[PDB]
Amino acid sequence: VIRHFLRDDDLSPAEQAEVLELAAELKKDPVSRRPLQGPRGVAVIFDKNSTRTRFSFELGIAQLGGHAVVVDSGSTQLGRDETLQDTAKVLSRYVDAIVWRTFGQERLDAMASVATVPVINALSDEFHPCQVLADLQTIAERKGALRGLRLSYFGDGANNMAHSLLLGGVTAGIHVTVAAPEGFLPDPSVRAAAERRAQDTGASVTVTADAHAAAAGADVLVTDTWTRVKPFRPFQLNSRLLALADSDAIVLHCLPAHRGDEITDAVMDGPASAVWDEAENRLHAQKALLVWLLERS
Amino acid sequence: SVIRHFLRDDDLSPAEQAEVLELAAELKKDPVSRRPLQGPRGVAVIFDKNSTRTRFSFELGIAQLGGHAVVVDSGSTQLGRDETLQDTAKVLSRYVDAIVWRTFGQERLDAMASVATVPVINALSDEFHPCQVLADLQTIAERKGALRGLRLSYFGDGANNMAHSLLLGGVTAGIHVTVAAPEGFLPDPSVRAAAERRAQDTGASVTVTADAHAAAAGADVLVTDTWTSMGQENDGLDRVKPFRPFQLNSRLLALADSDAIVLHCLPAHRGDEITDAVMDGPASAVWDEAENRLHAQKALLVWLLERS
Amino acid sequence: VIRHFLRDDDLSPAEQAEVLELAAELKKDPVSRRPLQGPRGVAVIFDKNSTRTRFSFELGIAQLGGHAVVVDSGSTQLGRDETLQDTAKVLSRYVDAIVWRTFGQERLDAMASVATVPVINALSDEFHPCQVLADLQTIAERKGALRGLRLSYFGDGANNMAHSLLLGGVTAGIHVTVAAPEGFLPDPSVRAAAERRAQDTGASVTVTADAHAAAAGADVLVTDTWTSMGQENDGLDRVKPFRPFQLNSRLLALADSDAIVLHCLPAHRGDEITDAVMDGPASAVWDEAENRLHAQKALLVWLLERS
Ligand SMILES: Oc1cccc2ccccc12
Ligand SMILES: Oc1cccc2ccccc12
Ligand SMILES: Oc1cccc2ccccc12
Ligand SMILES: Oc1cccc2ccccc12
Ligand SMILES: Oc1cccc2ccccc12
Ligand SMILES: Oc1cccc2ccccc12
Repeated sequence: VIRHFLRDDDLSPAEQAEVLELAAELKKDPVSRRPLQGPRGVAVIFDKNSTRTRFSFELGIAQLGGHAVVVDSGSTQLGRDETLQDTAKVLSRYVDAIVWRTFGQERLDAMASVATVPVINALSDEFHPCQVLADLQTIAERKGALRGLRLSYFGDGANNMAHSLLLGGVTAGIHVTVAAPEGFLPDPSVRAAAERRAQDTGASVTVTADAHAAAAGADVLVTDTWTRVKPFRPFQLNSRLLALADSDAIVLHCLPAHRGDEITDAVMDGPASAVWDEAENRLHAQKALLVWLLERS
Repeated sequence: SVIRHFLRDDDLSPAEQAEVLELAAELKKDPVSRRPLQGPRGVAVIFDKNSTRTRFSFELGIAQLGGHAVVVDSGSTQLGRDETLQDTAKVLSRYVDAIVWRTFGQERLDAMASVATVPVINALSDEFHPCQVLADLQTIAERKGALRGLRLSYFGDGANNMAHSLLLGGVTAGIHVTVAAPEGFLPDPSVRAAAERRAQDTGASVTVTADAHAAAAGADVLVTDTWTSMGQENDGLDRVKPFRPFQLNSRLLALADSDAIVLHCLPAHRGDEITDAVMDGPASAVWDEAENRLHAQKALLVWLLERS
Repeated sequence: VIRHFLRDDDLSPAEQAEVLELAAELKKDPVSRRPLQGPRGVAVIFDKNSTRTRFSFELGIAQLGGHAVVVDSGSTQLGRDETLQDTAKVLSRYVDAIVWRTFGQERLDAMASVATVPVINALSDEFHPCQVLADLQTIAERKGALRGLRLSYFGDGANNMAHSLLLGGVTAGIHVTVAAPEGFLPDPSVRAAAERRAQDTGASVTVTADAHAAAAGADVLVTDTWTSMGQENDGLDRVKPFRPFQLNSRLLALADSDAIVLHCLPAHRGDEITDAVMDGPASAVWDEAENRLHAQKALLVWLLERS
């Protein structure tokens, strides 16, 4: 009966809509929801540090009335001195949710199968579903309804943002295109899962090496750091590519950006950019996710 | 008032320990009902060697008392190196309402407590682990009722911090404590003598034996712990062969009273000092025991702050 | 207009007086001001860790109702995987103020020029203005009115405390003397800025190698460690030049009979200051360390209200 969020498709289309509505409500009234008043605890655990992820979760948990107990790298990695299952059993006595940044999906699934509190994938090798919640919140702010929009992601199509934009995007009814060079394409099982979910929402999945075609008529253009660099240079999100999009298109980028590589100063700082609101919305979207999971768990 | 500290289990009298354990039960029921640190007031939580489990328990506990834990971990300069211990104690006493400290030798705790003008708590040290034993006693009371006259046997390294604190804290509660350990691994004589003296006041007793089977027979509570701390991994000894007869396994548990429970300061090394079958069976109380660090430490802080 | 506090003279004499008054009020009533109720966040960022700085800000922010998000030097250094300007713009969405311990003053300037929330220098290579606020709070507690007092600093005359005592001291109307060996004198730009500020307040600036003359008649004697961690490999003998400038009992006896002694902790007993001075009745170092809490909270309250 305990709900987890390890990958974007763990929410149904209707559930994702609820979380995104909650994110908009919490952005307007950031201390109106206090499910963790007490304070109650939430564990925020990093096998590898991610300062931006820790910052967003730590403040968000505090604004829900709770106390984040943060476990950094440098500390004993989880599972090193104790079985994962033993640690999960005790954690479930101390905190009301477990937020975890680890690498393989195997470890996340193992924790979710045993823990009796919700487990959230803060960021992993395969998915980055909290950032895509924030992306979807950002798109809804700038454009309104998500269903039927065209979103193109450019660059490394095998990384966690590509996978999550596929799954999270089609869950929202967005037609998702991944524009990537050969050998950096989506994981085939992720692509299949997105194609299947798209059948329910009227969305679609496209994977192409043609950056021009992916930009043409796009409503949302996304990229992410590339880490040779040489296969990705034709996919740089520059002014020439942006000029092909639909009017009022917006540009997203999980920060940090490497200006001059995957994205140019002119695109980052121009009027289509929504990267600053997008970064802020990690706070609101993650708070919404926690509120929603806690209420069901 | 005199400033009260908690550096070893017998720093509380039997009556005082009963007061803390009663408060721990009350706080488990109503975890935000005591707010002596509302403000927030600060509490320093200092680690000469990091302990994530100890940190979770104190950080959350202090917050649930209304306070803010300021954590200093081993990445900072170790206390006493860039600044004298006495200088640090003086300034800490201006910033925080209590000092929680995980360190090594007991003389450091003593030095801090002699000069600090706020309560000092031993979070975990080489010689004692008195906060875990408060949680242990809370767990035993939950599972079995009155502590006085129970029989508790600890198995393994009889000179580690858990053996010492189970001796002192157990006999303070009126529990007859047995330590089952191989030769060369017996409790420190000064601790053993202190436990024997305290046991006279409570009607308890202290027993030290190498006969694991005899220690298990008739026991109400069986306890073990890892055989080797991190600081002993390079001590030169074979720290497996001596301890194998003291493993807390199903055969040993079956010698005890039919209603006996099992305790273990986590983490456990399954297959060494304890088996899966015992950890995961119905006698195991190790999960509640770990949770109860939260409640017992909150009770200790509330009690020390009120008396100081 | 967003106000920053990157160096001591970012506050006018009148503004400094307002902050120090607020520090005294907060010391009396430490949880009466809640501008960060929510909690709202405050970023506390360390390019090089300082446990005492982090300890005092983290608790102070909590007592203002906020939540300090501490970024240690274990994170990628600010400006390396992202431009400083980009990080500033996102931080302004997350927190109501940015407290930063960094190295060169140009980095602080760069952050303040683009951030839309107040930026505070927690401690830097050139200045330590938050500690000097705590010092002025401490002097006021022990001595009363600050105007006209005579303060002498001894030791490395070009470190952050020397610079901030010059700027913060003359802002308060204090006659500041820096006693230091040749080669270790205040930055010329800082000395000139202090000299100009002193003309507004009736204060004065003196730099001398004559430690005995600097101590004579002084109301406050200050010293600091002779070497920061970053100077340990600079090639200099950083002991022998400073020995004549040791704050010892002989030097203290030259000052006014009611003089007090300050030292940013930690101190190295036996080097820049002696046990007899640290532990005697003139020492104010313990109150001084505590007042980091109150003075920093006051600065935050004041900057948040004005910005
Ligand atoms: O990563 C860890 C190592 C050891 C103990 C832990 C307890 C809770 C959460 C994380 C832990
Ligand atoms: O074993 C553990 C795992 C995670 C958290 C803990 C807290 C206290 C005591 C033990 C713990
Ligand atoms: O261990 C330490 C090193 C440096 C500063 C400290 C301040 C408080 C408590 C502990 C400290
Ligand atoms: O010296 C110290 C020891 C412990 C805590 C401190 C906090 C602020 C300033 C100095 C401190
Ligand atoms: O230093 C940093 C590295 C990466 C991310 C950061 C976010 C906020 C403040 C500082 C940061
Ligand atoms: O890029 C950043 C700089 C500072 C803070 C951040 C927090 C969340 C996401 C991104 C951030």
